[PDB]
Amino acid sequence: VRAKLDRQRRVFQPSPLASQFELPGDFFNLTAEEIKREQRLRSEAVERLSVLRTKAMREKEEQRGLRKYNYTLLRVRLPDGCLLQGTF
Amino acid sequence: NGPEIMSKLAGESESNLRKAFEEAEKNAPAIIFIDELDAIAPKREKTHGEVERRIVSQLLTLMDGLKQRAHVIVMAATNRPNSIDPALRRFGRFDREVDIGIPDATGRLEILQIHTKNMKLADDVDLEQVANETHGHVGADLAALCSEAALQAIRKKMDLIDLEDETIDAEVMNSLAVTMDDFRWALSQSNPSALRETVVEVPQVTWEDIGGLEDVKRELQELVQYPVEHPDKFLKFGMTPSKGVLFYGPPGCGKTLLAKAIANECQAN
Ligand SMILES: Nc1ncnc2c1ncn2[C@@H]1O[C@H](COP(=O)(O)OP(=O)(O)O)[C@@H](O)[C@H]1O
Repeated sequence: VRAKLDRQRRVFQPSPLASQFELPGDFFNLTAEEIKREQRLRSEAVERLSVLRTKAMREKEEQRGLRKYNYTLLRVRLPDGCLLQGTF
Repeated sequence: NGPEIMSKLAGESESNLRKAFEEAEKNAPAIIFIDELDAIAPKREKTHGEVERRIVSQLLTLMDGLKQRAHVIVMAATNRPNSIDPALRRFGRFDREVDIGIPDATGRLEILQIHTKNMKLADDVDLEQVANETHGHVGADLAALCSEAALQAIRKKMDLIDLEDETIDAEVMNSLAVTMDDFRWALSQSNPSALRETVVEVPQVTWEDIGGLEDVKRELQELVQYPVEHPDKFLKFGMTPSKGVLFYGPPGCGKTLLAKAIANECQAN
């Protein structure tokens, strides 16, 4: 005996008001931490390309992205402007 | 400087060189510093054109003219003492020279301390550790390391306090300390400009650093120190001091420490 997945069938109507937003004047001015982090990532990316390592070390890093999800939410965009959503 | 004088047209390079010497006399006492001497006056036997040999002759006669130009000393800088026309190094002219070389671990620490005179350092900053890590670095590189560490401290703290303007409050400046992480970051950004050249230094190895070889340590003191500590006994007995010793045997037994340890006690390079 196992509980059945609830589809939670819903239809939505997007409000045009969600797309109306203006940025602050200083939005595009990056901070010392954001500029130092970006330059460190550039130096680390060049270093990673330079490192002499075996396949086992390569897999240990790549494998970090493999376990996050086992369910999905699907949406369908309909010709009449309505959005149909459910759980699978 | 060589390349600027050489960038001039024939006749202009000689005129400009002569003017500098005449101005030094007018403003005597004066020092004339010629940078990249090997570029302004390269070996004549290594060039082909008349203009390149001409400028060497022009400098050679101007150097001799210093017997008339009272209180004028000409200094020059090159990368290699044997890359300049040998005539320049003949009696008179450039009859003295000094080997600057590369600073050692002690000199590098001194340079870092000099370029931090105004900087407020945090308790975790260890400039001796930096000086030991910065192998192959020269003063130009160590100065960059200090300025880079200062800038990182400014961007982390002060840019969240001060305006994007030219004038800063004295209190905010003095409230900033530069941490060891800012120096280590600069070390990752800098790259030594003189890593391949041989570095001559007074070693820090002492006799207590060598295990065993008790008689060899004493023997080196007899060979190296006694000829100058007790010269009257060597003359009295007509004994000619040895000029050197050869070590042989397995590797990794202390041959290097033996030579450094005697150099250390003698305060020798
Ligand atoms: N007699 C010794 N006592 C203490 N340490 C030694 C001794 N011999 C060698 N070592 C260690 O071995 C290292 C290498 O010594 P070195 O004389 O440079 O070997 P090499 O013969 O390869 O030049 C030194 O850093 C030193 O710490």
